[PDB]
Amino acid sequence: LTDPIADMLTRIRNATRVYKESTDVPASRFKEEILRILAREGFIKGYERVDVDGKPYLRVYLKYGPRRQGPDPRPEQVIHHIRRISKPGRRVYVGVKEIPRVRRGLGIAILSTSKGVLTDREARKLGVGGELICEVW
Amino acid sequence: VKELLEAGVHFGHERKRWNPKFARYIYAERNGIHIIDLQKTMEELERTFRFIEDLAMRGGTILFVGTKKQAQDIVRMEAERAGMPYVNQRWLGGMLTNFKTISQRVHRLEELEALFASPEIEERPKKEQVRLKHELERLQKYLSGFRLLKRLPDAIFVVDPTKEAIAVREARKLFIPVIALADTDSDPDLVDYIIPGNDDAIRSIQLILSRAVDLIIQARGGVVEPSPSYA
Amino acid sequence: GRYIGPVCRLCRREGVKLYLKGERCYSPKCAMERRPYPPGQHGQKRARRPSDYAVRLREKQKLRRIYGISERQFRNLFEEASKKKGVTGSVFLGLLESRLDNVVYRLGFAVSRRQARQLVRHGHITVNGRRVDLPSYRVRPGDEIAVAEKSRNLELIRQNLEAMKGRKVGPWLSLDVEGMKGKFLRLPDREDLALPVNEQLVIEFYSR
Amino acid sequence: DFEEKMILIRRTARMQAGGRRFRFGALVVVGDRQGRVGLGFGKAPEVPLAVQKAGYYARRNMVEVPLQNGTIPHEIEVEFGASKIVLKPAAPGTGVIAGAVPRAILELAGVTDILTKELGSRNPINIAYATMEALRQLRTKADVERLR
RNA sequence: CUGGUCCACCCGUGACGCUGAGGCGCGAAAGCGUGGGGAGCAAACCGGAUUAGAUACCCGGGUAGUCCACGCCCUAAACGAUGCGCGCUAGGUCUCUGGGUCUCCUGGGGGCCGAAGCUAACGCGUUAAGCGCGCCGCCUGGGGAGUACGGCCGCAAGGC
RNA sequence: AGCGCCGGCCAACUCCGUGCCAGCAGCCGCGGUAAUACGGAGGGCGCGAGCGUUACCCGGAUUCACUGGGCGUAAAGGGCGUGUAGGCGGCCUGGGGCGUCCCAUGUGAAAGACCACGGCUCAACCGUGGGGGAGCGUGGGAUACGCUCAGGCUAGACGG
Ligand code: SF4
Ligand SMILES: [Mg+2]
Ligand SMILES: [Mg+2]
Ligand SMILES: [Mg+2]
Ligand SMILES: [Mg+2]
Ligand SMILES: [Mg+2]
Ligand SMILES: [Mg+2]
Ligand SMILES: [Mg+2]
Ligand SMILES: [Mg+2]
Ligand SMILES: [Mg+2]
Ligand SMILES: [Mg+2]
Ligand SMILES: [Mg+2]
Ligand SMILES: [Mg+2]
Ligand SMILES: [Mg+2]
Ligand SMILES: [Mg+2]
Ligand SMILES: [Mg+2]
Ligand SMILES: [Mg+2]
Ligand SMILES: [Mg+2]
Ligand SMILES: [Mg+2]
Ligand SMILES: [Mg+2]
Ligand SMILES: [Mg+2]
Ligand SMILES: [Mg+2]
Ligand SMILES: [Mg+2]
Ligand SMILES: [Mg+2]
Ligand SMILES: [Mg+2]
Ligand SMILES: [Mg+2]
Ligand SMILES: [Mg+2]
Ligand SMILES: [Mg+2]
Ligand SMILES: [Mg+2]
Ligand SMILES: [Mg+2]
Ligand SMILES: [Mg+2]
Ligand SMILES: [Mg+2]
Ligand SMILES: [Mg+2]
Ligand SMILES: [Mg+2]
Ligand SMILES: [Mg+2]
Ligand SMILES: [Mg+2]
Ligand SMILES: [Mg+2]
Ligand SMILES: [Mg+2]
Ligand SMILES: [Mg+2]
Ligand SMILES: [Mg+2]
Ligand SMILES: [Mg+2]
Ligand SMILES: [Mg+2]
Ligand SMILES: [Mg+2]
Ligand SMILES: [Mg+2]
Ligand SMILES: [Mg+2]
Ligand SMILES: [Mg+2]
Ligand SMILES: [Mg+2]
Ligand SMILES: [Mg+2]
Ligand SMILES: [Mg+2]
Ligand SMILES: [Mg+2]
Ligand SMILES: [Mg+2]
Ligand SMILES: [Mg+2]
Ligand SMILES: [Mg+2]
Ligand SMILES: [Mg+2]
Ligand SMILES: [Mg+2]
Ligand SMILES: [Mg+2]
Ligand SMILES: [Mg+2]
Ligand SMILES: [Mg+2]
Ligand SMILES: [Mg+2]
Ligand SMILES: [Mg+2]
Ligand SMILES: [Mg+2]
Ligand SMILES: [Mg+2]
Ligand SMILES: [Mg+2]
Ligand SMILES: [Mg+2]
Ligand SMILES: [Mg+2]
Ligand SMILES: [Mg+2]
Ligand SMILES: [Mg+2]
Ligand SMILES: [Mg+2]
Ligand SMILES: [Mg+2]
Ligand SMILES: [Mg+2]
Ligand SMILES: [Mg+2]
Ligand SMILES: [Mg+2]
Ligand SMILES: [Mg+2]
Ligand SMILES: [Mg+2]
Ligand SMILES: [Mg+2]
Ligand SMILES: [Mg+2]
Repeated sequence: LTDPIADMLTRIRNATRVYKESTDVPASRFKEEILRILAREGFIKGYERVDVDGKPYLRVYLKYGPRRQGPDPRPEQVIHHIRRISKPGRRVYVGVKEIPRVRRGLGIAILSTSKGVLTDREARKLGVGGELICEVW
Repeated sequence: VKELLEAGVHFGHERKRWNPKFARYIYAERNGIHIIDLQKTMEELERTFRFIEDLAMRGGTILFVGTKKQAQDIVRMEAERAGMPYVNQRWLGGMLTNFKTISQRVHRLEELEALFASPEIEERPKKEQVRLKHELERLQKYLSGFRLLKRLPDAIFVVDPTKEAIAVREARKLFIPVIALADTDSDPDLVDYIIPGNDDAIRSIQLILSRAVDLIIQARGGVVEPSPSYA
Repeated sequence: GRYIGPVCRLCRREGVKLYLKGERCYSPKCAMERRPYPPGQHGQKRARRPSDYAVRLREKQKLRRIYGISERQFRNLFEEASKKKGVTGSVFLGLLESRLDNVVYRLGFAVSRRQARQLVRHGHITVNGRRVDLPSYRVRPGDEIAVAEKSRNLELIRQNLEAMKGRKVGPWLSLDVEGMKGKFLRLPDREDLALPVNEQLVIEFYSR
Repeated sequence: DFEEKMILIRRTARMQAGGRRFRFGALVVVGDRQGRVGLGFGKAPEVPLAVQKAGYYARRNMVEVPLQNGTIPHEIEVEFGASKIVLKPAAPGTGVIAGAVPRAILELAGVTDILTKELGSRNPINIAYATMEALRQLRTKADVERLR
């Protein structure tokens, strides 16, 4: 497996699209810190470190909207959109002045900085940049 | 109003001819058959009836649909009692989605009801008598429970959602909420108010539809005692 | 230079009176009053649906034709507005307004801007004292726009000064008859003018 | 009542022995210039009936666009088939910078300030629906906190 | 004599991995060299028909070749017109081959039908053409043209 | 006061003459006896000491696509392996701080451009002040991620 991060986000995107309550992703002290942001900002209900066949995972509790009126009652997503920015194929790094404004404020950019994993908003606050991990809304 | 030995009547059916969205409403699979968790059937009969109740005491119509041979007769019974419309026979296309045009055919039904209520001529040529009557029976044959419906129902009750997916579709296009009894050959998310039970046993169709009607009359003005069930 | 020809055909093509003459503009001898249909052989033929492009051309031309201004000069202002802070549509009208010859006609010294030019051009107008014969002088707030001393005694300006005694002048301007001098107070809010122009459609013309 | 614009009215044809036989198609947008738009495409044996039918469907299909000082809340990109529409928030002076098709929709919707771009197939019909579904996915600061 | 592969046991190693410009090998048929072999078949070729004509199709003949050894050629509708590896996203049914507590379940493979989703449509859909990461190859209007020139390969044909 | 245009793109329509001729033409296309498309005319549209043509650059062209495309059937998967360089790479702990990020400081000439103001009656042109920047040097800091070194692991891989 070549990108653990991209893998996680996709495990999520894929599940959210058939409306699973949760999904398991292989555990990591870096992936968690990202989940810590996904939950805090209310994209997920949250996560808990579980175990499958002796091996550490992160069970991720997914969140959606109301049932709907019309022929397609499938609720709206909370995570409509999540995608790698930086990648192993091309590391993407921004300085503070060039951190993007996701979706006109309504979305976030998680980034990894030397002050930990932050959002665009938070990064601007401590005034640091870093590897732009991804974008969510 | 609910009863608990529906076990004595229905507890679902069907082998792996299922739909996997129905997973949540299922206990285990026995006789090479999907067996429905009754305790879930319960949680639901309640929530459904609460919807059913609120609709009678506001005096809102309910469209009853079931045409598989099993639920065929028992809808003519149970719906007539609440005097609410039904289709027992063939489900004509566009009954909701094209109401005003479909219905323009009930005025023809009525028009024959008059024209045969005598006279307005019987010096109409012999075959013309015979001709028009045949038409009359025909309209009657499909439309007999439909005419009661003079406006789009505020809700609809279906026996087999799969079998009557057209119906569910037309309602859904209109925002007309759908209540239905439905076994494992069916798609759950497609129903607003749901009765996860056998839909092919005349036993089951009987319990579920009757208590529905009974709950209808009871919060409508009156109460009644037993109504016809074929042994 | 500027348009300098039959000026009634302008109004007729525009489907609206533009007050390009002065006096005869208010009479029933006005062209729009007699033939409110486009100049030339086919004016009475039933108009067919103007295209979008068509529409925005006319609204632009109309605004332009009002000021007697050349298409370049018009452009250069607009572009100026597009670079300048605020709502371009407002600022554009504002800058169109700050033209000497327009200011002069707005303060009533002339019956037509077309006459308000020849006045400025023939040096009968001045600003803050000093003479100005430039129909394009960009007038700022605070400016005293007066008739020339040696021109105060002239038949035509007299006749025209006599006509303003109590007719009220826009909120952005003050006027002192007898003193033959007016004053430029501020740039017009759009409401302060009510020209038959959806100025938005002008922006839309220049973004193609 | 509603304000109404005809975007596209086209003639099509089908073959038969003895000749081609025509039919007309009417793309119409309909709006209140204050946040409510509808798109309808309607066909009939003749031009006006088609326009009428079109306008009819339009009303039978609407969307509530969440204006904000005459601009949309956020950037939106939508693909409908091979057509793509780009919608981007613009400040007061900007105007509507767009081609006719998404122009007609955004203006009659009461959008007064936006930057747009058509990418991919610029077939009017497909660009039309693509602009609709685009608007229809717009979310407000509220809409979002409420969701999350 | 010898390669690949799958299963079960969960015993050993401790990221030893993926892809891969070049390079190297293998590469249907036809074809080529040297030597065999040659029943049937059969380019070329002779002849009979058919037909307006019939350098064809159909009929009677017939040499290379088709076969073997060794060395060349290196193409193809060499196709799933679908590069490889990994992870993730409903199921129904038919089947080959394992291991089970052998009703049934669990692997690895081959088909069909389909959830979501994709898609210009046609169609694809845990054997993805879905959702994603890595690396490679390739495209950028039709013709001229896979031609010319050059270079490299080849006995030639011809190949790149 | 001139010049281009008035079939569609594209704003501007009628009469005569001509008759697949003479001719127009940027693309699509006009002309074969009722041409808004040729030539003249009236009229109209557009600009105006200018108007138009030719040439060339960027744009429209997300049509080389970093932003921002693609390859079953539209152009596009190498005939298939093996593998060199390269590109890329699982979980946990530390050391270093190369990438990366932040602060300071030097440099980043003048003019030009951008915002303010002001001088030539305006402007063009010109003057005074202001705002910065990427990028490189220096000093100090951070250590999530990528790197590197070091020590562990077993879910990848390989072996029994
Ligand atoms: S008269 Fe005055 S208004 Fe009427 S046409 Fe001539 S200029 Fe225009
Ligand atoms: Mg990027
Ligand atoms: Mg059933
Ligand atoms: Mg000039
Ligand atoms: Mg408009
Ligand atoms: Mg501006
Ligand atoms: Mg006016
Ligand atoms: Mg006025
Ligand atoms: Mg421009
Ligand atoms: Mg909304
Ligand atoms: Mg499209
Ligand atoms: Mg696409
Ligand atoms: Mg804003
Ligand atoms: Mg096109
Ligand atoms: Mg072991
Ligand atoms: Mg390999
Ligand atoms: Mg190679
Ligand atoms: Mg070969
Ligand atoms: Mg051979
Ligand atoms: Mg051979
Ligand atoms: Mg040989
Ligand atoms: Mg022969
Ligand atoms: Mg012969
Ligand atoms: Mg022969
Ligand atoms: Mg032969
Ligand atoms: Mg033979
Ligand atoms: Mg022989
Ligand atoms: Mg030979
Ligand atoms: Mg030979
Ligand atoms: Mg094949
Ligand atoms: Mg294969
Ligand atoms: Mg090929
Ligand atoms: Mg490859
Ligand atoms: Mg690929
Ligand atoms: Mg098996
Ligand atoms: Mg076995
Ligand atoms: Mg195989
Ligand atoms: Mg299988
Ligand atoms: Mg096979
Ligand atoms: Mg299939
Ligand atoms: Mg589908
Ligand atoms: Mg399957
Ligand atoms: Mg495709
Ligand atoms: Mg070419
Ligand atoms: Mg060659
Ligand atoms: Mg060749
Ligand atoms: Mg050569
Ligand atoms: Mg090749
Ligand atoms: Mg021109
Ligand atoms: Mg033009
Ligand atoms: Mg026109
Ligand atoms: Mg001649
Ligand atoms: Mg003629
Ligand atoms: Mg022309
Ligand atoms: Mg002509
Ligand atoms: Mg453009
Ligand atoms: Mg480009
Ligand atoms: Mg170009
Ligand atoms: Mg790209
Ligand atoms: Mg392309
Ligand atoms: Mg091809
Ligand atoms: Mg291949
Ligand atoms: Mg090759
Ligand atoms: Mg290597
Ligand atoms: Mg490396
Ligand atoms: Mg690592
Ligand atoms: Mg380290
Ligand atoms: Mg460093
Ligand atoms: Mg610096
Ligand atoms: Mg400088
Ligand atoms: Mg000055
Ligand atoms: Mg300066
Ligand atoms: Mg700058
Ligand atoms: Mg460290
Ligand atoms: Mg190590
Ligand atoms: Mg392992």
